Amino acid sequence: SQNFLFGCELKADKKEYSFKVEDDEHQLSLRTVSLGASAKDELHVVEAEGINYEGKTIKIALASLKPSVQPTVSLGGFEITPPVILRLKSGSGPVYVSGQHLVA
Amino acid sequence: SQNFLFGCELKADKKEYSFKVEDDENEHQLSLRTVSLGASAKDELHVVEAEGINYEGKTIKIALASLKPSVQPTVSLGGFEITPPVILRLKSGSGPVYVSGQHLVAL
Amino acid sequence: SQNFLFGCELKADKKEYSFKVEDDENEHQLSLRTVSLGASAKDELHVVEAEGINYEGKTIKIALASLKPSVQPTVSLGGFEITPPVILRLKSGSGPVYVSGQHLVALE
Amino acid sequence: SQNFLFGCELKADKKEYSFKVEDDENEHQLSLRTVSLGASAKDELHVVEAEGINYEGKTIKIALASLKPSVQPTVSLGGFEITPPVILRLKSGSGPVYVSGQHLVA
Amino acid sequence: SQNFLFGCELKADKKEYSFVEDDENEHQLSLRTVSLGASAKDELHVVEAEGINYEGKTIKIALASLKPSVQPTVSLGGFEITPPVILRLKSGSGPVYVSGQHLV
Repeated sequence: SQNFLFGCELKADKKEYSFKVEDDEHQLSLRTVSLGASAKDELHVVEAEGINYEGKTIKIALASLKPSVQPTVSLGGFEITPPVILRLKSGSGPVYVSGQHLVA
Repeated sequence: SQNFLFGCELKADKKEYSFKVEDDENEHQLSLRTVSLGASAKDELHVVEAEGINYEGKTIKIALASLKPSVQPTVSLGGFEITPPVILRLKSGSGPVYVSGQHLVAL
Repeated sequence: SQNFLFGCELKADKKEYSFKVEDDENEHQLSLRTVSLGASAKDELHVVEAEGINYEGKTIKIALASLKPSVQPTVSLGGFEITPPVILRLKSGSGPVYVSGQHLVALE
Repeated sequence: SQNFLFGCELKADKKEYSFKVEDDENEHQLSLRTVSLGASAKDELHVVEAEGINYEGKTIKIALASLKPSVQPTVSLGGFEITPPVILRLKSGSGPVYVSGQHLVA
Repeated sequence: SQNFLFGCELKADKKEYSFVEDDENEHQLSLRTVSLGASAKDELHVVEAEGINYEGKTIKIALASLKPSVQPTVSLGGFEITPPVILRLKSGSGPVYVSGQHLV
C-alpha cells in the first residue's frame, strides 16, 4: 500500500544481506539486480532464502549476471515476505539489489 | 492472497520438477519470476519448458526460455502465472538451471 | 477467471498460428509471456508479429519481438494481453520461434 | 473495459507516429509493450522517443528506448501506460523500428 | 487517478534530477526505462535513486547498470517511487535518460 525505497550491496567479503522487520504487513518487492564497474568478468549468481508454502526455508537463484553479457537484470517487482536473506553465490561483486519495501 | 517463495533446480540427472498441490481450502497459482543458469553450466543452449493443460484439457508442452551462459544467462518472466499441476522440464542442456517464483494462495 | 497454458511454434513450413476460440459466453484472453528461439534457428534476426483488429475496427499487423540466437534468443513480453481473434506470424527469419503465455477464460 | 491491438512502424521516411483519440464518453490509454528493430535495420544505436504533456501541462520529450541490432534488438516496456495524445518518434538510427502495445478503452 | 508523462536526462554535467508538491493529492513516479543516449561513451554507467526507507532514513539504491555495447536500455517495469527522490548518475558520461509515469 505504502511504498519505500530498498537497496543492498553484496560482495565477496560481505555476501549476505538479511531482510527482517519488527512486528507492527510487509513485502520486499525486488526490482533490479546489477553489477558494479569493478565486478570481475565472470558469472555472479544471487540467491534468496526464505519460506516456501509448506513453511520450510528454501534457497532459490534470483539472477545470474555477467558484466560482459548482461550487467543488469530487472525482476519487475518480485514480491517476497520477510524474513529473507539475499546471498551472493559466485563472483567478486559488487552486486547491487534495488527495490521497494511495501507496508500495508 | 498470500505469497510464498518457490524454486527448483533442473539438471542432467534431474530434468523434471513436478509442481502439484493437494486440495485444501485455497486457490493456488504458481507465479514464475526468473529462469537462470548456474555458473557450472556448459556454454550451450538451455531450453526450459512447461507441461500442463490448455483450455480444452489437452496436455501441451510450451517453451518458457532459451538461455546460454555467454549470450543470456537469465530471463525474467515477470510473473508468468500457471495453475497446478505443471511439470517444468530441462528439454535441452546440462544445467544446472534454476527457476524461481512465488506460490500464491487465495481463498 | 480460469488460467491455462498457451503455446505455439512458428516455423518455415508453418509461419502462422491462428488463435481463435469456439463461440461461448465466456470472455477469452491470451496473455503473451515469452518468445524464444529453437535450437535449430539460423543466427539471424527473427521477427514475430501479431495481426488483429485495432480500436477503429481495422485489421493491423504489429511487431512483437525481434530475436537472434547469438544476441537475444528469448524476449519476455510481461503479459501482453490480446483479445482473440489474433494471428501470430513469423514475419522473418527461419525459426523455429516459440511463443508462450497464458489463456485466460472469465465467466459472464 | 475493451482491449485492442496497437502498433506503429517508425523509419527514415516516416519518423513520427501521432496518436490521438476523440471520445467524450470513454477514457483511452495506450499501454506500450515492446520496441523492436526490423530485420533490415542498420547495426547502429536507435533511439525512440515519446512526446506528450507532463503533470504541469508542459509538452515534454522522453526517451523510451535505445536499441541496436547486434546488442539488444528488443526492449520490453512492461505496459508503459500513456494518456493520448502522444507522438512517437525515431530520434536517431535508420530504422525501421516497431512499437507494439494495447489500446485500452474504459 | 491521472497519468502524465515523466522523464529526465542525467549527465556528467548535471548529475541530478530532483523529484513533494504542495498539494491535496498523492504523487507517485513510476519508472519505466533507463537508456543511454547516442553520444554516451562505451563504458559502464550506473544510475542511483536517493530517498527514504520505511524508517524515514535517507538511502541510495542502484537502479541500473548499462553500457552501449552490452545493454543500452534497462526496463524497470514500473518501479513506483513516492517523492522526494533524487535520481543520479553515479558514474559514466551520459547522457542517460529515465522515462516513466507521473501519477496523481
